[PDB]
Amino acid sequence: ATCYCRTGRCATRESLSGVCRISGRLYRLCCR
Repeated sequence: ATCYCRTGRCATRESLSGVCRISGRLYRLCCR
């Protein structure tokens, strides 16, 4: 799977797969 740590929501073709953590804040991990 190929993934992005996103600032907003996942793209429609991506699925939320986890969270990314940056400086103690959570972001969506979105994968395809």
